[PDB]
Amino acid sequence: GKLPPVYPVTVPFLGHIVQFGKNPLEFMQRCKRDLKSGVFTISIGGQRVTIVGDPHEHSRFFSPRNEILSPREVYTIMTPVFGEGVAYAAPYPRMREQLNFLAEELTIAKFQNFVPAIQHEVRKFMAENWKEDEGVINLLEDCGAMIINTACQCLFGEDLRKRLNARHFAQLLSKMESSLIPAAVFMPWLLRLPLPQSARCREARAELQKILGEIIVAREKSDLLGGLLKAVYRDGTRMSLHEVCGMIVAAMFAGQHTSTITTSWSMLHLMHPKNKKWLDKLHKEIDEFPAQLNYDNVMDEMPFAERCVRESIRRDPPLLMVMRMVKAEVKVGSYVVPKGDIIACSPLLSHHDEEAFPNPRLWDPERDEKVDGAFIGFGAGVHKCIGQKFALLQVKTILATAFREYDFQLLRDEVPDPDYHTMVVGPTLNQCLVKYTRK
Amino acid sequence: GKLPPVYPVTVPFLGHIVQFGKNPLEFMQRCKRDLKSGVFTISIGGQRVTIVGDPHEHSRFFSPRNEILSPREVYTIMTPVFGEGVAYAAPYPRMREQLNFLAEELTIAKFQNFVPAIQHEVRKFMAENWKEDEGVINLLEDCGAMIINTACQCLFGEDLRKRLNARHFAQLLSKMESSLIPAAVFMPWLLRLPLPQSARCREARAELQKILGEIIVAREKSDLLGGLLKAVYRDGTRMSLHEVCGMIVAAMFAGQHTSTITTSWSMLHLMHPKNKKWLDKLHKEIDEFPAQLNYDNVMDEMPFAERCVRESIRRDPPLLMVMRMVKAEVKVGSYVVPKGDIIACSPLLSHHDEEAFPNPRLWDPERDEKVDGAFIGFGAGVHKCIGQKFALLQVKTILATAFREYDFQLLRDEVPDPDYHTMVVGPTLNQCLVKYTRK
Ligand SMILES: Cc1ccc(Cl)cc1N1CCN(c2ccc(C(=O)N[C@H](Cc3c[nH]c4ccccc34)C(=O)Nc3ccncc3)c(F)c2)CC1
Ligand SMILES: Cc1ccc(Cl)cc1N1CCN(c2ccc(C(=O)N[C@H](Cc3c[nH]c4ccccc34)C(=O)Nc3ccncc3)c(F)c2)CC1
Ligand code: HEM
Ligand code: HEM
Repeated sequence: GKLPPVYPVTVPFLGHIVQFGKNPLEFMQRCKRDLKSGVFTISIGGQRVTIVGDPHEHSRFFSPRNEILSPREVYTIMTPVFGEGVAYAAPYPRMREQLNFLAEELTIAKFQNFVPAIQHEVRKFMAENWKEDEGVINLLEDCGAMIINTACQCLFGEDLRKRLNARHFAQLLSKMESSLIPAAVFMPWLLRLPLPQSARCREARAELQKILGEIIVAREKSDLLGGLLKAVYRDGTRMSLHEVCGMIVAAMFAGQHTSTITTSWSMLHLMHPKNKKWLDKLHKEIDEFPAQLNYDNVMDEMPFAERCVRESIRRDPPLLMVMRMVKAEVKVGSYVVPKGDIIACSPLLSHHDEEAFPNPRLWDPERDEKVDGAFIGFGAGVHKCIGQKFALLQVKTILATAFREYDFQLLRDEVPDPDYHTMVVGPTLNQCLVKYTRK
Repeated sequence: GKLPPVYPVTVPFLGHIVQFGKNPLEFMQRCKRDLKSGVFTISIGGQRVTIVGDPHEHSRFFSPRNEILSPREVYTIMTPVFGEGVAYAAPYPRMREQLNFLAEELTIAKFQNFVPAIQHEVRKFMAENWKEDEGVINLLEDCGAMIINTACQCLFGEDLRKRLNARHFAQLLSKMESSLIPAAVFMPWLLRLPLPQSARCREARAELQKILGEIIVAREKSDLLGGLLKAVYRDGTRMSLHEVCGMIVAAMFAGQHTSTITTSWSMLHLMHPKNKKWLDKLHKEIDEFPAQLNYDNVMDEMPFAERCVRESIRRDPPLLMVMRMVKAEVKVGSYVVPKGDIIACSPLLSHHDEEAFPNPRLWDPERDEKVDGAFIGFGAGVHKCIGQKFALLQVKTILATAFREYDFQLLRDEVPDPDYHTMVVGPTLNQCLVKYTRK
């Protein structure tokens, strides 16, 4: 029945956000140490944020359903991006069905042809941008382009890509991102006020929706769009085109940076001299494969590539925190978290806990969690990442294709520092220069 | 450049509405006479209402497009009934397309099978409610039920009627009507405020929309619904189900009372002793026909029934006024009507003008307008009634079927007085008792 200890209220407005941008790990470790507790509370903009910082308590955070811990209220910022009535802006039961419908479309049973479609786009991109025997590139910009290109080949039909290509898509998604006020998570009063950038992203989304309508009419005269319009709710009705447009935008938005960042970190580690052992170990795994790879190879026959990916996400999780609004009080350890808190779990913090991942700064693909449930890079339980399998697939295929055909050398002594200022954390951009060399 | 004369401002709030409910014709005639002008203005709730009361000026009222005289703003009351984004609540160009799409569905080319489907429902209703050799009924209640029953057979598919029958439909439409504040036409400030009855009609419409969704999914696994979902806008997109649900509700709403009232008046006149000449004349026309009538009979071979219907609408038009918001000043006669007026034309007033219809109180199906364009019972120009042909069809078929098989006697000396208190004016309810006699 104890309230968690409270790191007492600071004066600068949203001042803890500045600390989360500079040294989030060290900050949350200091709170843990100095309050002598794995569960503690900070105040951000008058909003109590209770951080669950002990991996043994993960199940208490990820288990409860929306009737008790709800993410809807924390992601009010995305409502102009995905649309009213879509995903988290929808009532709990319609929301639940919508997410499941998108998940049905990203199950491993749907990746027939994805590996080739991906390998083809990767090969295309390397042909168009990495022409020389040798050259310098920014790995992070380049993986980004590969991720959106590959996503579009796998997911969109030939007629859709003709009308709206991957470069126009990345732009829309990048423009929408830039309209967000990530700190408004702690300023719900602000989101009740008219914002002009909200209307602009609504107008942009309307134009995309008009394009998807024109295509459906044309088709009516199997890809992601076509799959979602086949969906039937339990009440026997279909998703509206509005709702479908919305879920497509959520799909793409989610993956743009996280998968980019994950591909990039994984490559940055593999190419580093200090990790020649793992690179040789990856080559022993993938040199076995035919040129034109297949679903079976990447999915079923790449366990060690998967580890390299996992540990990159372990060491440098792209989403630093996972958050809910407590709609009814919840037990955590010896504490009770009261109604109205934001309750948060931190993959960064739990991935750097010395008990769960001894020597946490060391990238080591052959480690395993010493605390069961501690790895939460793709979340857990009810709200577990539904794109995990696609993202792994994309990223593994890109790793194999790229490393089979080129070597890479980082143009700096140590692996990039993560840059924590951004919504999705990745390696610092101007530290990602890389020399490539065709084999 | 003259402003029309202004009937100067009265004090009781919305007090002229009370006069429009008791003696609208006499009131507008007094304004015309006493201001010595066919074009004059009254003030209702601070809103200037400029009435165009000379049939020679009809073209100046009905010709201009929405960029100049707009009905959207006057029918803000219907937005909870038909939905946001639907009909008049839609932007002028989408609105224009929507109305046309409904009109495409009610062209004479679509009435294959309508005459039988109608005659079958009429025969059914007479079998179930007029069983005796002789009995008493309220004609107005009974035509009402026939109009909605027939409409549903003609317009809805077998699978739709199974799931939502004509009695549940009439109820929904009657509940929605009863949520309206017809005087809020002159109280636009009121419609900007939350009204609880607005939410209730939105909830009821959602339930209808869910039903139409369930059916489309079932079908996907030719009637009005099916026709509208085939529609393609100029930009190559489809109407949403929301929009389609809305237009169906507008379709049905429009016809419930107007067609009922028109059938009822026409019968009330025909059955009256004073009009035996016209009844015999109708019989000479329809006794020629086979029992199971057809499209060709009613459409192509009933000119005199049509006249009887027209003159009933001439004498007692169901919609007393037609209205627009002046969005840019317009010339009318020697006057100019300024931006921001409601400009109105009155079928009642123009149908009772002695120059246009000499001896206007006399029902006489063999008269013709002495002023070209004076008959406006179904409007004119751009906003001409798009259900006119269906309504005539329904009403003619009901007249033939009913009069071939029964005689009728009104249980009172004179034809009913119209009751002007209602939104759609018809004959006074408790004056419509009628004795029927099977032939
Ligand atoms: C500073 C701080 C201190 C303490 C605490 Cl408890 C919290 C904070 N932050 C709260 C605000 N932050 C962020 C950071 C990143 C995001 C973010 O990129 N979202 C997008 C859009 C999105 C939000 N939901 C979703 C659910 C499904 C799909 C997309 C979204 C995103 O692609 N997500 C993402 C991607 C992939 N699979 C899951 C989620 C943010 F919405 C707030 C960081 C700091
Ligand atoms: C007292 C007064 C004095 C002076 C002046 Cl200028 C005006 C007024 N009135 C203004 C308010 N009144 C009314 C009377 C009746 C209606 C009415 O039943 N509408 C329904 C719903 C509706 C409105 N638009 C439509 C357009 C298309 C389809 C439906 C609607 C109606 O089925 N329509 C109707 C039926 C058939 N085909 C055309 C219109 C009203 F909406 C206000 C009368 C007095
Ligand atoms: C490396 C790539 C990705 C990472 C690291 C990642 C990480 C996560 C995490 C941590 C969560 C849990 C958040 C929480 O509990 O609040 C999550 C949820 C989610 N992710 Fe991702 N994600 C990735 C890619 C994707 C992709 C490609 C999609 C594409 C659709 C996606 C869609 C989602 C959705 C919908 C959820 C929420 C499910 C729900 O709330 O029911 N993610 N992701
Ligand atoms: C006796 C039956 C009917 C009468 C007397 C009648 C009368 C009228 C009148 C006078 C107008 C013109 C209003 C104006 O200019 O503002 C009109 C318009 C209209 N009526 Fe009717 N109507 C009847 C039946 C129907 C039916 C069955 C429908 C079914 C859909 C319908 C739909 C409409 C529509 C949509 C318009 C407006 C068109 C536009 O604004 O573009 N009406 N009607």
